[PDB]
Amino acid sequence: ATCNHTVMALMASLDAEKAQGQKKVEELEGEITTLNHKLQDASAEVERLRRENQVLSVR
Amino acid sequence: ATCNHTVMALMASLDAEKAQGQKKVEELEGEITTLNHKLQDASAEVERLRRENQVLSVR
Ligand SMILES: [Cl-]
Ligand code: NA
Repeated sequence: ATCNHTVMALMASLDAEKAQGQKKVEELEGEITTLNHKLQDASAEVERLRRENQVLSVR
Repeated sequence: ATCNHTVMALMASLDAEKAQGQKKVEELEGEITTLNHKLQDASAEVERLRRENQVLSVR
Protein backbone atom coordinates (compact mmCIF):
# COMPACT_ATOMS: atom_id res chain seq x y z
CA ALA A 1 0.00 0.00 0.00
CA THR A 2 2.77 2.47 0.82
CA CYS A 3 4.40 1.83 -2.48
CA ASN A 4 1.06 2.25 -4.38
CA HIS A 5 0.50 5.60 -2.69
CA THR A 6 3.98 6.73 -3.59
CA VAL A 7 3.51 5.84 -7.28
CA MET A 8 0.24 7.85 -7.36
CA ALA A 9 1.89 10.91 -5.87
CA LEU A 10 5.01 10.90 -7.97
CA MET A 11 2.91 10.57 -11.13
CA ALA A 12 0.95 13.65 -10.07
CA SER A 13 4.24 15.35 -9.15
CA LEU A 14 5.83 14.69 -12.53
CA ASP A 15 2.76 16.05 -14.32
CA ALA A 16 2.75 19.15 -12.13
CA GLU A 17 6.49 19.63 -12.64
CA LYS A 18 6.05 19.39 -16.45
CA ALA A 19 3.09 21.72 -16.52
CA GLN A 20 4.83 24.36 -14.35
CA GLY A 21 7.94 24.16 -16.51
CA GLN A 22 6.33 24.36 -19.92
CA LYS A 23 4.36 27.32 -18.64
CA LYS A 24 7.49 29.24 -17.69
CA VAL A 25 9.42 28.35 -20.82
CA GLU A 26 6.61 29.73 -22.94
CA GLU A 27 6.47 32.98 -21.03
CA LEU A 28 10.25 33.36 -21.39
CA GLU A 29 9.92 32.82 -25.12
CA GLY A 30 7.31 35.55 -24.93
CA GLU A 31 9.79 38.04 -23.49
CA ILE A 32 12.28 36.85 -26.10
CA THR A 33 9.88 37.37 -28.98
CA THR A 34 9.02 40.86 -27.73
CA LEU A 35 12.69 41.82 -27.31
CA ASN A 36 13.29 40.57 -30.84
CA HIS A 37 10.75 42.97 -32.26
CA LYS A 38 12.13 45.86 -30.22
CA LEU A 39 15.69 45.21 -31.35
CA GLN A 40 14.38 44.98 -34.91
CA ASP A 41 12.69 48.42 -34.64
CA ALA A 42 15.62 50.24 -33.06
CA SER A 43 17.90 48.73 -35.66
CA ALA A 44 15.82 50.29 -38.45
CA GLU A 45 15.57 53.65 -36.68
CA VAL A 46 19.38 53.53 -36.60
CA GLU A 47 19.52 52.48 -40.25
CA ARG A 48 17.18 55.39 -41.03
CA LEU A 49 18.52 58.14 -38.75
CA ARG A 50 21.87 57.15 -40.24
CA ARG A 51 20.89 57.30 -43.91
CA GLU A 52 19.24 60.71 -43.53
CA ASN A 53 22.24 61.99 -41.56
CA GLN A 54 24.45 61.31 -44.56
CA VAL A 55 21.27 63.11 -46.98
CA LEU A 56 21.77 65.94 -44.50
CA SER A 57 25.57 66.12 -44.83
CA VAL A 58 25.03 66.65 -48.60
CA ARG A 59 22.74 69.71 -48.24
CA ALA B 1 8.68 -5.54 -6.94
CA THR B 2 7.12 -3.94 -10.01
CA CYS B 3 5.95 -1.05 -7.85
CA ASN B 4 9.52 -0.57 -6.51
CA HIS B 5 10.90 -0.65 -10.02
CA THR B 6 8.31 1.95 -10.90
CA VAL B 7 8.95 4.23 -7.93
CA MET B 8 12.68 4.32 -8.80
CA ALA B 9 11.94 5.20 -12.41
CA LEU B 10 9.48 7.88 -11.41
CA MET B 11 11.85 9.44 -8.81
CA ALA B 12 14.72 9.47 -11.24
CA SER B 13 12.35 11.00 -13.81
CA LEU B 14 11.14 13.81 -11.60
CA ASP B 15 14.75 14.69 -10.93
CA ALA B 16 15.55 14.70 -14.66
CA GLU B 17 12.63 17.02 -15.46
CA LYS B 18 13.55 19.54 -12.80
CA ALA B 19 17.09 19.47 -14.16
CA GLN B 20 16.18 19.78 -17.82
CA GLY B 21 13.79 22.50 -16.73
CA GLN B 22 16.37 24.47 -14.74
CA LYS B 23 18.70 24.21 -17.72
CA LYS B 24 16.28 25.51 -20.33
CA VAL B 25 15.29 28.49 -18.22
CA GLU B 26 18.94 29.43 -17.68
CA GLU B 27 19.63 29.36 -21.42
CA LEU B 28 16.54 31.49 -22.04
CA GLU B 29 17.43 33.94 -19.26
CA GLY B 30 20.80 34.25 -20.98
CA GLU B 31 19.30 35.03 -24.36
CA ILE B 32 17.11 37.60 -22.69
CA THR B 33 19.94 39.21 -20.79
CA THR B 34 21.80 39.20 -24.12
CA LEU B 35 18.91 40.75 -26.10
CA ASN B 36 18.74 43.51 -23.48
CA HIS B 37 22.27 44.68 -24.13
CA LYS B 38 21.76 44.55 -27.91
CA LEU B 39 18.63 46.67 -27.42
CA GLN B 40 20.47 48.76 -24.83
CA ASP B 41 23.10 49.80 -27.36
CA ALA B 42 21.02 50.21 -30.51
CA SER B 43 18.78 52.38 -28.27
CA ALA B 44 21.73 54.75 -27.68
CA GLU B 45 23.14 54.64 -31.22
CA VAL B 46 19.81 56.30 -31.95
CA GLU B 47 19.93 59.13 -29.37
CA ARG B 48 23.33 60.28 -30.65
CA LEU B 49 22.36 59.92 -34.31
CA ARG B 50 19.36 61.98 -33.10
CA ARG B 51 21.72 64.65 -31.80
CA GLU B 52 24.15 64.53 -34.76
CA ASN B 53 21.03 65.04 -36.84
CA GLN B 54 19.98 68.20 -35.01
CA VAL B 55 23.30 70.08 -35.31
CA LEU B 56 23.29 68.97 -38.97
CA SER B 57 19.71 70.22 -39.59
CA VAL B 58 20.58 73.82 -38.73
CA ARG B 59 23.58 73.26 -41.08
CL1 LIG C 1 7.90 9.23 -17.13
NA1 NA D 1 5.88 11.79 -18.50
